[PDB]
Amino acid sequence: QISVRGLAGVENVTELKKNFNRHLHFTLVKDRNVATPRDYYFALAHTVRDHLVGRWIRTQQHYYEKDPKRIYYLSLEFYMGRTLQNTMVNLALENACDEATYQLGLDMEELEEIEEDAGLGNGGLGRLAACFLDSMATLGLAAYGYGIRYEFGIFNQKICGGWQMEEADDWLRYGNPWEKARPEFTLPVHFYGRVEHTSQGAKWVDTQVVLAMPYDTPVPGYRNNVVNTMRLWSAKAPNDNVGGYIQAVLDRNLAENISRVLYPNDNFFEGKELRLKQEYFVVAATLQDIIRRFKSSTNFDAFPDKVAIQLNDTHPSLAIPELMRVLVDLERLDWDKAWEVTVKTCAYTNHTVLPEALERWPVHLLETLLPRHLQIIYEINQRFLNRVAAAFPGDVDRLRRMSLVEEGAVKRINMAHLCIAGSHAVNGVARIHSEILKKTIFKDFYELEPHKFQNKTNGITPRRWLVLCNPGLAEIIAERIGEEYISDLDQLRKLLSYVDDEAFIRDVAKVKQENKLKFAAYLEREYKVHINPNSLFDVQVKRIHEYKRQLLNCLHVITLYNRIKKEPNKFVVPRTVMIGGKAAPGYHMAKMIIKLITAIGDVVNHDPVVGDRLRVIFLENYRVSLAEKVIPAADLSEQISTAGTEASGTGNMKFMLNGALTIGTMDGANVEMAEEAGEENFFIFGMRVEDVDRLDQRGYNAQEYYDRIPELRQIIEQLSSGFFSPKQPDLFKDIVNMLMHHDRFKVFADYEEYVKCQERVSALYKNPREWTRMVIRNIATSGKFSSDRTIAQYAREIWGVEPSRQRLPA
Amino acid sequence: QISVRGLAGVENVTELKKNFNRHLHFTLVKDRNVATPRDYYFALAHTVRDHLVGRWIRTQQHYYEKDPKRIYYLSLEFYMGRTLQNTMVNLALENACDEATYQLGLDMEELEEIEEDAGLGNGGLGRLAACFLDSMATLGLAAYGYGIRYEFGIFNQKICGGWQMEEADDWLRYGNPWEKARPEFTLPVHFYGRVEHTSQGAKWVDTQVVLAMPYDTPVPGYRNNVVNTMRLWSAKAPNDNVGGYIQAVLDRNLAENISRVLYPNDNFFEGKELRLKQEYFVVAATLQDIIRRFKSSTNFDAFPDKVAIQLNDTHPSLAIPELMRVLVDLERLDWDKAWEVTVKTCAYTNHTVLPEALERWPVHLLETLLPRHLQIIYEINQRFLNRVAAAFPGDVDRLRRMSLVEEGAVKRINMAHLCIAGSHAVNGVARIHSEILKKTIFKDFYELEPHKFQNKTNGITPRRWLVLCNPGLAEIIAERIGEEYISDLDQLRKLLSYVDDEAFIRDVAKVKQENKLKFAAYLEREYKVHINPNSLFDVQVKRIHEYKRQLLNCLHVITLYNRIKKEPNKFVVPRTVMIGGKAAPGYHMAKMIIKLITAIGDVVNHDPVVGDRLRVIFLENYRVSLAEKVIPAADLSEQISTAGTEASGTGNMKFMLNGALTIGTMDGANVEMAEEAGEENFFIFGMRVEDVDRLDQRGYNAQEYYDRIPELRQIIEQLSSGFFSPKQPDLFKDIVNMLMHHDRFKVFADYEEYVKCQERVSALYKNPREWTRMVIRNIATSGKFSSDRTIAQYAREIWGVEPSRQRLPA
Ligand SMILES: O=C(NC(=O)c1ccc(C(F)(F)F)cc1)N[C@@H]1O[C@H](CO)[C@@H](O)[C@H](O)[C@H]1O
Ligand SMILES: O=C(NC(=O)c1ccc(C(F)(F)F)cc1)N[C@@H]1O[C@H](CO)[C@@H](O)[C@H](O)[C@H]1O
Ligand SMILES: *Cc1c(COP(=O)(O)O)cnc(C)c1O
Ligand SMILES: *Cc1c(COP(=O)(O)O)cnc(C)c1O
Repeated sequence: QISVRGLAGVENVTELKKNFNRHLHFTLVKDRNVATPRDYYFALAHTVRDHLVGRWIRTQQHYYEKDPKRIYYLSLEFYMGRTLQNTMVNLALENACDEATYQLGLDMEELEEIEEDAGLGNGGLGRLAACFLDSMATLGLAAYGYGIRYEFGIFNQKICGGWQMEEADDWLRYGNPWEKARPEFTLPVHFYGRVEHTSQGAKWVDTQVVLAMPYDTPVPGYRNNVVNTMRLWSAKAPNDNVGGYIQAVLDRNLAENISRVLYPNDNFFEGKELRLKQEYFVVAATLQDIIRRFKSSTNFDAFPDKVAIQLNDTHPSLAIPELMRVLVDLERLDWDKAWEVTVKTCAYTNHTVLPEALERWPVHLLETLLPRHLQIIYEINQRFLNRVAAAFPGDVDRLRRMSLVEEGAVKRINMAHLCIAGSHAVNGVARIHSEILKKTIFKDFYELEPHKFQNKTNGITPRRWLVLCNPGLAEIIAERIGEEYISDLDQLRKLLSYVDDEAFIRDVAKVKQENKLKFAAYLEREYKVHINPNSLFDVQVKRIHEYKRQLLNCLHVITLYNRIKKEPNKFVVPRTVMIGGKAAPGYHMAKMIIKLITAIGDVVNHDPVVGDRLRVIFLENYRVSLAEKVIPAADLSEQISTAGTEASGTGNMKFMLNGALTIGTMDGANVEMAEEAGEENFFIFGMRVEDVDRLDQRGYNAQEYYDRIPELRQIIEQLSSGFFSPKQPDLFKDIVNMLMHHDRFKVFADYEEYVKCQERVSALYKNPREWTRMVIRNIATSGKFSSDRTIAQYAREIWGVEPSRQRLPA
Repeated sequence: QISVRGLAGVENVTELKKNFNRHLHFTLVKDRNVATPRDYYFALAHTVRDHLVGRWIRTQQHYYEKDPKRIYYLSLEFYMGRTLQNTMVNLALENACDEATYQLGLDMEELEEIEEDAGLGNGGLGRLAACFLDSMATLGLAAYGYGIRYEFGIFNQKICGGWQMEEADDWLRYGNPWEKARPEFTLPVHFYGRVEHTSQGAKWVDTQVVLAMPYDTPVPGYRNNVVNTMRLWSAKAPNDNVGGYIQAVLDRNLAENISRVLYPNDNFFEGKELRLKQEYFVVAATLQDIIRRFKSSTNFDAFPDKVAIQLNDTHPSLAIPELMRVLVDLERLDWDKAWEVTVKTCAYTNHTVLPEALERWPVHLLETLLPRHLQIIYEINQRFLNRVAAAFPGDVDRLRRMSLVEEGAVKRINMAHLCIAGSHAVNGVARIHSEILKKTIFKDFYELEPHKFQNKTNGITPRRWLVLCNPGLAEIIAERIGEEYISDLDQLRKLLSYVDDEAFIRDVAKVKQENKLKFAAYLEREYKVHINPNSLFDVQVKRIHEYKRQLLNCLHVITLYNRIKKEPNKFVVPRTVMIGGKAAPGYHMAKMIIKLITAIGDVVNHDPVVGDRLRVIFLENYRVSLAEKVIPAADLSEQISTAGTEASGTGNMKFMLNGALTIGTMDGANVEMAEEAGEENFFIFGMRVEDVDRLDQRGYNAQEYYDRIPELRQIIEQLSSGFFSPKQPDLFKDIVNMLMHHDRFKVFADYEEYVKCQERVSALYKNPREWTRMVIRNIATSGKFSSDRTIAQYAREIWGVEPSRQRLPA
């Protein structure tokens, strides 16, 4: 049908059909008479998987022969989504599979909807790991993703009576055709025990053993025949009265609970023992793999020349003392040499400045679980503080501020301080964020070691986030400038010479309309909700947090409703306001915000005077596969976090690539997005970082805003009095109290400018031609935000390896 | 190489090799450079599995079209062993696969040793189910085996310091290529709750739900293109604060524990709740399948014409009140009609008369777990006792004896009484056993309903237990009489005309020698123990129980040793005494017996005066795959249970088919074996059932035997004084105490006749030609003990269906 989806050659189509029928028969053990759509999905999945295998085997044998420097990306989260379409796109098989399935009387799009998301992440940090894997394979790097194979990923979100309900994400129920179990490569991981000192040094003894069993998933590069590996570890118990015998077998569950479930708290660090076991589990098994592969190339001097370890946040920070443990205790290297190797091997990426989200492990947990690692950490700390003392003599408060050990009621280890000390590079994820790190929370460390601190602005993969989810747009771009932009997104700048092209303007607006019609039909078929496709699609999708200010969006929505009720016969630009995202199970305020959104919808969606001029919809179960649908349909992207709080954002970049305009604060990557497109082509409002700081010095008083803004007062009175909850009048008292007395994120302070800026958005939407010309200006300058650019920067500036677009032989 | 293993045609060999290489590449994702023997096993397994699929699909569609009466064999145990060689044998593929693997430079026998046993049973009852599945497929019956997919089967037995140690049988670790998960056919099972009475009848409400997920395994008939199904259920939890959320996900283990592990107690019934859940779980899911399949053929009058349910012991006895529950509560049939259907549908097989092994469930367990089923049982009991009262008016003690409810400290339900009441047929498993049922424990029931009581003498499959494990013997038989005996074992009688054939005599003895050499080499390679292959192989293999009298064997062994020590320079027939078997984890006395056997070995095997004239070996980890090795190597089969205690035995039949002579009591199937071969061709000794009864009336006094038999006194003194345990002199005090004061099985009473009979064995072994002629007389008359005969009897006399040797098209 469309050119970017590849060739549908006579021979390839014939061969795909027969392999499909073979898998249906031999693999699934079904006949065409009883086969269901799920059976057909699996036969297709297995057929496509076959095409990966040859390339997967030859890629890995190529690395064994050439022995390049290996990149190990360690993360507790890989938010992968679906694999089938991504694999087809990267193998240039999409049109051929489309034709093959059509000739067998099937709709491939229907089959695609059957695949479960691999929801092994919470949000931006987890999705970043996934985009990074895609770009690393596309750039020909010898890269491995290492993590945990959770049996249960992020919970499925149901909305009952306006409230979030959580249910288990049993994503492995029907099996995973993409993974290959490697039980032969199982490795032991040690817990608890005690430290024994001998003539020869320290020994970690009397431990409990848990086995780590690897599962390998292929990661295909974009049309370069490169297939890398994501290796995820699964926890297994070792094999060593009737009631007693039975109970001993049932108690094996205790060991295997390690890999059972992803922790869904992305707002607040919790010092839970099971989470600590998960973190050590991934780290210990991974490092054994790394060392084995290194030894099969004695001389650890060359270790940093052959190995790079990237820590995705502090979650795998135990890699630092674990590498020291192995090098000192097992390989018998002297402390100083082991330390030199460790520092040159590891690099650390920070994703937030919010103190409640930073890992600080109680010393007593580490003492019990990992007694040797605690000894190593104390020793790291002493040697590090000796360096600080020598550089800043007499500065006693610097010593207590920079310590890896935090004093107080409970002693804690600061994992961020450990990461900076043990890494040769530390990066933030957007320019403004990396600057904030140097000026505020890591200032002392930057003064000691300025060379360590870098920026690496985040990116997204244009394969999943354009070609896959928005083929219509990918195709009209390809018509003008060809197909090379898919792996070189900077080429999109060539679209600027089409900003006054009447044909192109019409086509861009046509693609958006088609996307909006398709998504409008999705909402009716799967959720039974009616929307006007001619309205402006106003979309905020992301995890529910106070800092992301879904509440500010809520206040605007209520303002629009109140204005309509006041002047019903006045014209307003029609809007569909869509808000979606999951709240962490323990986050009471985030759960209240979801209830508020649905409550507003209940009032607004059923007011006859409003009509089809305003609709408020909460998008249920937001996840990667839902993002692929809603983002191409969006007109307006809401990126409205308090300045200084969102490290980067990546959702912002997805919307920019797909033809939405952005309303946002000067926060995270928004700053660089506005810089690339031009401030005149963005809807920027609100306090800058400097304004927030000024307000903090003075003291933020929300009452001031309530007193001086009549429209804001009305909303607060409506919330308090029970306008949005007639049967439970005080339902939203917690929200009002927080806004009025304890708002860390200054919602009221940005309200006026936000509302005014929203009026400017509506004004431009009234002029379709100029809206679309601004859109073209955005798409055309979104090239910087490809993860290929991001990964090339990591490779050159951190890992010390050169990227390559050279094809491997088929 | 040999004819019974099929053709190795040019085209078939070529096709097997390429499919092997395809699976290695696409299925296992390996290259020839890193592949291990395990990889090669899996590629072969997958290649052979492909040949089953077409036949499996066409067999099951054939049943849907023709709609024959369906046989459902319900068992908590299926002791399957290995599947690869069995499948090759039944598909006539063994020589072709042998050639194909040889040409790829591999040894197929080495690959076969890699497969794990499916050890989903304890012993004879579990192995009977497996043999039965094989015969049902071979006889073309529309049969289904239904059970539980245990994650952990019977424990692996290790011997440490002479003591049994148990370790988890993690048989699924590397995956099971034979099974196909059917997550789409998952069914709900209900537990706990309460009973509500409505105008419309009873309702079972407020239940906890556990999901039953089926796994299907193919069961191929012998060269008839029939492939039946064994369906095993796996337990799954349904999908519906951070600490709380995490804990709720981890608590899913509670539901899934149902299918975690096989209960290894085969000696003593234990009323454990988890075992009860297992029993209901298999029954409830199976009956839903049965009914669905029946409805997809409204009129339950025809139910017994289309369905037979066979209960393997009382373990699935809950099928009776569950069928009533469904028919009365859900389908709204009147009680009397539902009862008529149930009785005509179900049949019950008993496997023991020992009262401690009979299931008697505490009423309070059933009340909590299955409140509706208890109501139904009480109602069954009342109506049944009304019938007894009418038939035997005024006989009040008969009423209390026949009741399904047993009175006492704790009220219990007698599951055997439930089974007899709700079944149209009840059978024992050997003629003497079925007679004992009618005369003793079920006498009252036989007086009420004589027509219900039958015999069905057990059998073994000649495929696994001759062709597979003893190809050498199968081939020399085939040379004389052809290949038809494999599915018509009665044809072995034709071998009687070769009893004076000098060529045949030499060949039979040659096959045995080769088997003994092969097994002697197995013991050195895998266990590092030295044996003389010229010695008489004296073998007792079976689960360790007091009734099976491994202790009597022990007393003989010690007698031989003492006699040698007394007259060292006298000639004795050299013997290797092999004893093997697992003890139930809580069975202290059985564990002591294992320790005794190893302790005797420690003394006997290291006595210089003994030399190679006597060796005592405990065979570790006895299981189906070990039976396939040791049985073909045996000269003497020990079947020495106290008369009236072993219901049938099946190991006895395996030894007879494979060229061992039998020393045994007139117990179980031994009686019929002796009848078939002629008593002159068996070594029969000891008390008959009548003699045991006489002794019980008088009172068994072990001291009498101790006083009057000097050789027995010496052994008891040796045991007591610490001859076999110098560092722990009183180690065996429990054994001595039991033998002297509390021996239920009268070990001393059979000692003299046993020892004398053993001398007669040794005398005949001195004459190789006459030994072999007696062996030929045994093999030639073992035809009755084929499970094809057994299953044809069930089919004709219980299930009401005709067997068929007609081939299905390929
Ligand atoms: O997603 C994020 N964190 C988590 O999910 C998370 C997980 C665990 C915790 C814990 F420690 F357990 F409490 C805290 C936060 N972070 C996001 O990373 C993105 C990629 O750089 C970036 O664009 C976003 O600005 C950033 O907020
Ligand atoms: O193997 C047997 N039982 C068990 O394994 C068993 C299982 C559970 C229990 C329980 F209830 F849990 F305690 C008791 C016994 N039985 C055997 O069946 C054979 C086949 O008919 C027969 O040849 C043997 O004579 C017979 O002993
Ligand atoms: C991109 C993405 C995110 C991250 O969005 P932000 O707006 O940067 O928080 C979270 N969840 C999913 C499913 C995503 O695709
Ligand atoms: C045949 C068999 C049994 C049954 O043997 P009996 O002597 O009848 O108790 C037990 N275990 C295995 C592995 C068998 O093959």
